[PDB]
Amino acid sequence: MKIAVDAMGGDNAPQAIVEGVMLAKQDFPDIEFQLYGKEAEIKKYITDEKNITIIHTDEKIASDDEPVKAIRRKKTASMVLAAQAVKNGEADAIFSAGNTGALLAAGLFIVGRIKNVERPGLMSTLPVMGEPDKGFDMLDLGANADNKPEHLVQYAVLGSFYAEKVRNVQNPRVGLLNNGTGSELTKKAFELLAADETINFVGNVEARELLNGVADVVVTDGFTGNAVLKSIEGTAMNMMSLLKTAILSGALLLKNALHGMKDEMDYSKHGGAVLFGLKAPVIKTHGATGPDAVRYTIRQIHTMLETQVVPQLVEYYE
Amino acid sequence: MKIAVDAMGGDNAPQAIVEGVMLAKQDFPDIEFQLYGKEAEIKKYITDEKNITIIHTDEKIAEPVKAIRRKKTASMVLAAQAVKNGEADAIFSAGNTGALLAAGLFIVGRIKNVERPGLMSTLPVMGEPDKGFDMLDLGANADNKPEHLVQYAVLGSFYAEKVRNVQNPRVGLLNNGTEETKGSELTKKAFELLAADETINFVGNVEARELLNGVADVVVTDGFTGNAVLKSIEGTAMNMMSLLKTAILSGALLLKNALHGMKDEMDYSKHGGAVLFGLKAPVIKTHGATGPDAVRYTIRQIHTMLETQVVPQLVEYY
Repeated sequence: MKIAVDAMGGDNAPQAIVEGVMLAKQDFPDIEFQLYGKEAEIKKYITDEKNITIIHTDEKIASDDEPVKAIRRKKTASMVLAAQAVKNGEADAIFSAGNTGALLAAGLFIVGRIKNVERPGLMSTLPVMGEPDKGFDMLDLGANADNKPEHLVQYAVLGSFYAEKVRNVQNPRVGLLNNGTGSELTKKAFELLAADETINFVGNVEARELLNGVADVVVTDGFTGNAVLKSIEGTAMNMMSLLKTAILSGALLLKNALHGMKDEMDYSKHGGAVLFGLKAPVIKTHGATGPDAVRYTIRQIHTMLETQVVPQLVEYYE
Repeated sequence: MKIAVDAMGGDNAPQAIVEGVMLAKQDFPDIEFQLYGKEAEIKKYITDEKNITIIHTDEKIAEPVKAIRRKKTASMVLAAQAVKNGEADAIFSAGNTGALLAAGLFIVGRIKNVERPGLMSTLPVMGEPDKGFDMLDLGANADNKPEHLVQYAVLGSFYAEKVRNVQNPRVGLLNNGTEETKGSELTKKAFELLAADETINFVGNVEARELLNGVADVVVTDGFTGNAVLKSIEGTAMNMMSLLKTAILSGALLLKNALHGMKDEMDYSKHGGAVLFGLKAPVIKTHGATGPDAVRYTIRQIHTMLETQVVPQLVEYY
């Protein structure tokens, strides 16, 4: 087991990335990590050198170079090197808390997509209210800005594989995000999904209930998925802000309420966003990650590697 | 000024609808109301008979379009028909959204040269109870063209400027990022069209995470995305509220004040119902769970639309 790590991506990188690896080393004593970045800045945070190699580079993907030209031209950016390592068979998986668009490009043009999957999907395990050991997979969360009916069908297939093999959800319920109990897209996707007996399709799901466990896998196009996810996050943060302001004004019940709301909404506990439908595990850790979300990303990677979920996808399609 | 009222639509109808009209008659003693529905039910809640006509029918809408061209006697259709016939200036209903959408489109009719009417609501801005932002389409349509979003920007600007007194209203395009480039096929072309239109204060791309924070006065989107965004916001807000409600019911006062303040920030029906906008007369959808308050705010909104002549100014424009 070997993981290539973009050490330079993230608001708190390289510190948060390295420290998150330090913690994950304790979870997983035999994983070897390759840390791609400027070694001087990385070394400052290394606490134990075992199963660590540093690959030095002074290049990193900028805020903001355009993603496909940066991937094709900045050949030594830390993220590019990490992805190339995976492509080469030098590593088994890559994660970055860096720019999402760049990682998508690296995923498409360096890691490669599984043949017969035209459009990989950005997928996260999201919150089920009251259920800390449950979640639901939703995709596409933003790999694509346009989708066709056939993409959403393969999202159901991809999402089900992950929910079942990685999260142990047997015969997972697949719902289609729609505008009632739809568009030309969702109309056609519904018909294809209802016709496939190998998918446990549960019909249309409503955005109002997404956080209440209506399906194990929710399928949508990348534009709607992006807008829904960020709508959920923006509303949650705005509700939490209201509490913070009252707290910053008996106060203990209110601090506990805020803490509990943060916990319910803390879905990076389940890992990062999988760029799923690619030839190896590639994860987008959220950009404001500290060490914990890095550590949860590595746990998710460990599970994907140990369950061989990507190689099974490959033999399924390829 | 005559308003046609669907007395039968809504959870709490007709109690809540007539109680709403009773209050509105005190705000506006010279508006005449026609209350469509069965009179034995309607009369029970009349508390002053001045300026109230009842049009009896025992039929009410339980398929939208089919049930509209068929049930010529249903309370909603009669009310919608009356404004068509020129017997009433405006119509509202707390009944089914689809049927009111059908009734608005097919009976009231669209302003000529507006392609698709857009469902529009003034939505919250955090910390600012005298401010809002108009968003459309929130679900009249499940598919849209780039040119429809240009119209939505104009319609929204007229409403924000003439009805809500917002000068030179900022128009934002809901998009998947801030860059011009950046977007689905629909939003790439809409961005270009909106930036060329000299009628509008186009402010560029707005992101869904920040919608509640006053980033624009008018936010423009397709009906599928707008429905998903709106319902995502509501579903998230209600879930946060449930977390507080469970804490309360288990310093308890600081919690119920927090819950109450949260409900107040999200209580956007105080600005009126959802406008079926781009139609030939004011037609508004009052929320299904309405009491007398949201009916009364609906009446105030139509009073303002009529007084400001917003529909006439949109005909002129087109």
